[PDB]
Amino acid sequence: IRTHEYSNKGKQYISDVTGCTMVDPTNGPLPEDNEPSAYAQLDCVLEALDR
Amino acid sequence: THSWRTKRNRSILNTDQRNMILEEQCYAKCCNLFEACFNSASYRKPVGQHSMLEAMAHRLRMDARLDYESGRMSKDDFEKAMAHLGEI
Amino acid sequence: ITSFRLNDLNGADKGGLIPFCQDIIDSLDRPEMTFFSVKNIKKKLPAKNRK
Amino acid sequence: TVTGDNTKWNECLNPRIFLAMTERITRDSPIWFRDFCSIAPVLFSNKIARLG
Amino acid sequence: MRLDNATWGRITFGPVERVRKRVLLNPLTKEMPPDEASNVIMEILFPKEAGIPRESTWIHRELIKEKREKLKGTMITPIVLAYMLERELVARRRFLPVAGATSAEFIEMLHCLQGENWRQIYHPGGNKLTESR
Amino acid sequence: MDTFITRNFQTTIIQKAKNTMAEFSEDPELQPAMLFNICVHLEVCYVISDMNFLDEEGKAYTALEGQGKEQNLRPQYEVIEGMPRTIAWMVQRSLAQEHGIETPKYLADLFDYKTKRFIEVGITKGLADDYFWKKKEKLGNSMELMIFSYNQDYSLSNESSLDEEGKGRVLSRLTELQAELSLKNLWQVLIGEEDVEKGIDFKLGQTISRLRDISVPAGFSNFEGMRSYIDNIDPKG
RNA sequence: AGUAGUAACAAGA
RNA sequence: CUGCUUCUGCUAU
RNA sequence: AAUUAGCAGAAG
Ligand SMILES: [Mg+2]
Ligand SMILES: [Mg+2]
Repeated sequence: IRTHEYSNKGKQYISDVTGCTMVDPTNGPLPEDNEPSAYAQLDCVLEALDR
Repeated sequence: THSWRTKRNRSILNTDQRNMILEEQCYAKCCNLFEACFNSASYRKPVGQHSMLEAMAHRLRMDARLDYESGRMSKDDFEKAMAHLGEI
Repeated sequence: ITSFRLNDLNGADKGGLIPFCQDIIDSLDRPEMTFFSVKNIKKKLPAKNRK
Repeated sequence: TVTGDNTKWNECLNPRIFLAMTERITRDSPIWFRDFCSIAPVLFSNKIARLG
Repeated sequence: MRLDNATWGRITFGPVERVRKRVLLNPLTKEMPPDEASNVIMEILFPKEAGIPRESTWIHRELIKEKREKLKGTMITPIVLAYMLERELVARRRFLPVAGATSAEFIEMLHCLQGENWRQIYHPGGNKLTESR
Repeated sequence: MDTFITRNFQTTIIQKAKNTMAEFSEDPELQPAMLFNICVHLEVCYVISDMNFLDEEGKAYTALEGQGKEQNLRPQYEVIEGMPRTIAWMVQRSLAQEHGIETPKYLADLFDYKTKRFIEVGITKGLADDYFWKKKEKLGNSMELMIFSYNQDYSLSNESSLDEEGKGRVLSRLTELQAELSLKNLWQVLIGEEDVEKGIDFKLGQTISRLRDISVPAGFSNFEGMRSYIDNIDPKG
């Protein structure tokens, strides 16, 4: 529950391999408060690896 | 004598572990005969993509052939050895 | 390994790790898997307790 | 000097970031090694927890 | 024997600045790398199933034939002989806090040698080498 | 080629050759000519030690075919090639340590108990002498040699051991395989240098690719697009 | 009862 | 129903 | 100046 709580603003969908309710927080919206956030931006990760 | 072993006899309550003991004993017997045939199996990991029965058969065949020509094995014992190895 | 041998996945006898992982991802595209399970007999016995 | 600690480390990281990290780290290896190194964050993004 | 034939000095009370360094723990005679030492040990105790003859067989055949002479008629389990030989041959280097004496004759008594605020003079036994001197 | 292999040799020789190719991390169906070469090499090495036994004294007699095995105990030769690397190295080191002689730096193909020598067998396709004197630079003096060729030649070491009837059988088998390789037009398949640089083969299946396509971040469709985005764009700023 | 502590033991994994 | 990694220590059951 | 596993303890 606490894992899906910090990621519930991302793209929720259904996998067609198993049938589970997958949740995609990556490339989601930015955080608005000081709550824990799982929405990691891909361009920032690739730029940090560029540095 | 103060290097004794304490066998942790893992026996659950109301669980007759007959068959799970017998399969583990079968694996242990096969590995004990393999370590009897190849002595460095506990020091160096044995490599090889072939069967353990073929490796043990070739090692015992060569061991009997070298024990025969160096006098350590009689001709009747060598005939018993090769007659056993031919039926394997 | 002894369960993959039933489903004709003999890539663990090639020695290395890479054919074993190839066998792993070739197991995911099998229509039915066959393996060795463990069941039990729940034998009833007389005793002397509460139940 | 900040003496720190991160809250929710296992609960906020993502295998979809680790897939991109193994795609950007292995940017010159042969294609079979990139597939091999991209299998593991794919299996970690479809994990099903058994509930004890 | 290296502790029974060893004289002690005097303990001094004062600051000791320790530097963490990779040192050898125990003294040896022929410090060999562990893969070469494992090949040598296979050529000493299990010579039939020893593998490919490498370059380690050539530069150590004196030690191989000498140790195979000395361990000829013995009935110990061969894995105990393998680990006593690798205790005799293989090095063991660890990151320890040393201050002023890093030889393996002084690291084996490092707990009694110095502390953070005291230093015990020690004159070990056995023999040393001219390179350390 | 391959049906000629399956319909001319025997089953055990083919299996031992296939395992010998797989021990060097290779495939049969990239080099069938190598499979043929190893099959003929092992057939010759088994032909040299066909029916030669020793008596109770230790002298080589050739028995008769279709007889009782119990009067024929010790074969004259040890066939070392045709066994796996660990088995062949164990056999060679056992025969070297037992007879008090040095173990050679390479895997010899036969052992002669009567001469107590490691023999190396080569089956070349042209001048046997140049194959011989190139073998004699990597081995030098530790192994006897037996070099044969398809043009009825043979190059041996300073000690010759095979009789002319056995050598005639060897060269006759070589010329028979020569005639049946040139008859079905397979000799140009054998000669041509089929160089192929190979590496590890790791092919993804059908379900793991689908699991990889649904495991990409937001703003992506499948995994080829994500891989090209990571490899191509410049994310600075 | 009690130990305890977000859930168990206080006999039948 | 006692996971993963790193370091250290002991032993070769 | 340089030098094969099993179990335990700590940390993360
Ligand atoms: Mg901290
Ligand atoms: Mg050869």
